[PDB]
Amino acid sequence: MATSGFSKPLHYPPVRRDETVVDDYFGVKVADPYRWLEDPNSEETKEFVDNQEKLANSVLEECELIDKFKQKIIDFVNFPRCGVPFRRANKYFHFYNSGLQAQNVFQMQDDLDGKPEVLYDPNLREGGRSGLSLYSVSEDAKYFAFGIHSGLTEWVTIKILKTEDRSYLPDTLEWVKFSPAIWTHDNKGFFYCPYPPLSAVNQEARYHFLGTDQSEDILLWRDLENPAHHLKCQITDDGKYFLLYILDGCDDANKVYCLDLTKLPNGLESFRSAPFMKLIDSFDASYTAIANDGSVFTFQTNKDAPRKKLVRVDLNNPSVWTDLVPESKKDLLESAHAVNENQLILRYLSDVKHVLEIRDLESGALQHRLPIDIGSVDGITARRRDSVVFFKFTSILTPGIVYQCDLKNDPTQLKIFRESVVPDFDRSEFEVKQVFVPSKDGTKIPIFIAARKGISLDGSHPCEMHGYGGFGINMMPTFSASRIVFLKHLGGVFCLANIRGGGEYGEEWHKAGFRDKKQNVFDDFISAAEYLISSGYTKARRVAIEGGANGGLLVAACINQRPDLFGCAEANCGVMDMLRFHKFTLGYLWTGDYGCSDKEEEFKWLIKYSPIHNVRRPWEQPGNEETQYPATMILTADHDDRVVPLHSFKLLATMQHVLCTSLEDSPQKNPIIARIQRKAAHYGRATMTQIAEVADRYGFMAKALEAPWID
Amino acid sequence: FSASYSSKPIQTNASAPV
Repeated sequence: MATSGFSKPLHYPPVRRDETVVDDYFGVKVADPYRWLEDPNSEETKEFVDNQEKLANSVLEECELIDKFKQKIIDFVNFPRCGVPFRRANKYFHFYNSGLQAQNVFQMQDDLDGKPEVLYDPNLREGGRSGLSLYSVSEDAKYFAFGIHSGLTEWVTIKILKTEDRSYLPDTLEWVKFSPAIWTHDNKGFFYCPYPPLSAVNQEARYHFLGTDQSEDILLWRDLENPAHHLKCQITDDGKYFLLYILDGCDDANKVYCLDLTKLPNGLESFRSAPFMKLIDSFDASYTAIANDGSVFTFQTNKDAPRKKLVRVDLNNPSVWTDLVPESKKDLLESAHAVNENQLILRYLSDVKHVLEIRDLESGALQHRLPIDIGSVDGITARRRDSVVFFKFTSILTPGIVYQCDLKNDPTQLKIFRESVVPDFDRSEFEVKQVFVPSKDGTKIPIFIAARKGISLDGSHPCEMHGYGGFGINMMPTFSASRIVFLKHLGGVFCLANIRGGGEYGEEWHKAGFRDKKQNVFDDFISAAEYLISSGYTKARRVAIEGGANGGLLVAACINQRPDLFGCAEANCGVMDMLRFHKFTLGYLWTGDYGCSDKEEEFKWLIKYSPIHNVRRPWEQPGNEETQYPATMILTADHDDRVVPLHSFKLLATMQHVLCTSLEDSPQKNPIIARIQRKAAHYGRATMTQIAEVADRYGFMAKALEAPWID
Repeated sequence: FSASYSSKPIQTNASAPV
């Protein structure tokens, strides 16, 4: 039962073209008429944003289901959520949200069913604009180190509170982004990885003593000869070794440097770069330390193991590595955790479903295998000394379960510790299945399909498909309240496509969708839409596609290549200028997956799919005269420092020019708009802000797909 | 504990599974 779609005439605002900007890339001339949009501070760019906001508001005013979606999302997400607890000393800590708090509150308890005490409430600062990203509790549970944002930048300030009375220490550590705070077992301070004072280059590893100014922090590592190398760090569970991981770019590969803290004459004060044991000193493979017994370390690695494995090495004999748990021939070893003193919990991904294995740490022998339902297990935080492991399970139809596995007393049983419940939602009316569909080259692409049980496969249903496809990221079918609104009140079918470029089948899956093979990602996604149409879930023009960042690139490339397949396209903070992405903020870190236009071979890949360079009028191709672009919403925060908004702005300007304003009477009737969030960064928006964005997104989609509300 | 995937072009301790 179709509704009316977009019909009001659109007044696209004037956008100036700089016709003089032309670059030569290895003999190919590329015009960049919206180069000036790369300056966010100019009056012309600010005017562009104001004008696009005005246009978007006029279009969204005609989407009459926005208010209905908004209230239903609010109602469906209005349930208490307890994060996975973790233990320090004899205290437990976790995040909590009563349902509609702007941000999660960090709580402490004396026991798992004892009275929670609020340690830090981000809702009290700036209306909960930002939540906590860095949170770290000392070994004695006396101190809590956490990161606060000051303004809309990605820079974090680390503060420390005493858990006993919630009083702040005077200590303030600036120039941090994503660093952890890694405590020594003496409780005297912590390792962290700041950048030098005034860009994010020349990252350092430092140690901060409690009660001192940042200027007194001990330098452990820097490398002025490699300014773009970035750092992660870790301390072993016994407190004896500090591990520094050095990474280059976005690749899953790192060095491993090991510092023996017990051999230092006067502790870390001895360094008032330090003498690291350079166990791995190349970028050939990934290595994450799982456990050690003295100098004998157990690592997870992808070395000669695209699906990963566990290996063991003695630091005293560092050339000799031995497999502990061999690489599986089919399943990805996603993570491993030492627990209950002498065991390992392994999280495998087997055809995009989790399987947990409990193994003996010393021998690697399998003890128990726990297959998990469709969804995702994550947040295993238990340490080697802990006998009880907690983790979180979520799925499309399961809002959130915190499971407990007591390895001492009842190791085969997952016990429910906390269970979230969606109000006024009957899970049993819906189902999720996994199917495998062929890509253009024959490759099996897993997809998850969620819908009401017993629907007719008559092509009548609106369909939303989501994907990412890059950077070895695994796309799991997790819970979204807005997705349930779509299924229930729009009679929708939801599809999550596990396309190449992700990590789901290991490094070979990732490499089959990066660099020269990035086009495979788009073909995979297109093939999934074709399957949904051929099998009768939906029809072309009732399919909506959505993705963010690298997934926004996915959306923009697919609508350029196959505009006929889609009725709605929503690209959140997409990477749209593939020739220039490497020049802005941290875009240079992505050249591993994408390539870079400064090399001819790589330019040739990039130009073929770069969204702003491939906008073409589909109706000018013979036999395609009835085709237009789908209704398109480009979403971005106005101060996204991860993916700069110029990408979105240049695509928007290019689409509006090619399809609408360069012609006096264009066949393009579907609107091409941007929803620009004012005063927002990349990082985690407050509950109501996020709900407002998602309601706008679904209202626009409902109108674009001509899908009526049910209820 | 600190933010994962930090170098990558990706979006999403989220306040709510919206």
